[PDB]
Amino acid sequence: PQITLWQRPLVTIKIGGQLKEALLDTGADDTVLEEMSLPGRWKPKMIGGIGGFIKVRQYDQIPIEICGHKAIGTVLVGPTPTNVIGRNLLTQIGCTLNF
Amino acid sequence: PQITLWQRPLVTIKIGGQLKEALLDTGADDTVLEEMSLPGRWKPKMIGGIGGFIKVRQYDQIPIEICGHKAIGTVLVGPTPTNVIGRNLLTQIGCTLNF
Ligand SMILES: COC(=O)N[C@H](C(=O)NN(CCC[C@@]1(O)Cc2ccc(cc2)C/C=C\CNC(=O)[C@H](C(C)C)NC1=O)Cc1ccc(-c2cccnc2)cc1)C(C)(C)C
Ligand SMILES: [Cl-]
Ligand SMILES: [Cl-]
Ligand SMILES: [Cl-]
Repeated sequence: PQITLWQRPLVTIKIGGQLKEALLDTGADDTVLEEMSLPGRWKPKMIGGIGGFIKVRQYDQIPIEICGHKAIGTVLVGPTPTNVIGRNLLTQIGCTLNF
Repeated sequence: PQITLWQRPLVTIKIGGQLKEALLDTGADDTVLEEMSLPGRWKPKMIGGIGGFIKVRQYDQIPIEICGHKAIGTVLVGPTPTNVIGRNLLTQIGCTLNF
């Protein structure tokens, strides 16, 4: 698709068999989702946003569909204000910025 | 141009007679820059991101140039860790997400 930016670029993702809404965020290195359960072991990460830092749980090699496009990669889980899809997954689904 | 997302999408902006580097951020409602002077009226605003909120000054009808594309819009100024170009200006230079 081609997504214009007059509204928030909110898309449906699927992760762990569940649908969620998330924001396609080219300003984010990483993908960070609201509290949820994921399988396997997690590692610590501290990520910084415009308001400061939060601690998150890092899960690797997680399957996630984004607008129907299949990706498998790192998903952080923590107290984010919204679900954000960052460049780590945007690159997997072939996203670019164009003007 | 077509801008890849392997790296952070940083560009040069011209604003208030100054050249600055900033991040093209499809996930950001607003454009927010580190402390700088701008002409004209302003009013305070709280904006939120990962980590919570910061207080910024809101300047309206500010001319900006982004990759040689001229636009005008609201620019927020305050203690953001990094300069962000948000959707309010990305629309004006015809920026889209494509995959
Ligand atoms: C490499 O770090 C990151 O990639 N951080 C990212 C990040 O915060 N990146 N930002 C871009 C802004 C992200 C976000 O779009 C993320 C976001 C957050 C909330 C919402 C949408 C999108 C919805 C709620 C309110 C609307 N808020 C916003 O639209 C704000 C804008 C006002 C700025 N939008 C955002 O904050 C830019 C950013 C980059 C680095 C830092 C940073 C650097 C050094 C020390 N501390 C922080 C801070 C901000 C993460 C999402 C992974 C935390
Ligand atoms: Cl990844
Ligand atoms: Cl505006
Ligand atoms: Cl348009």
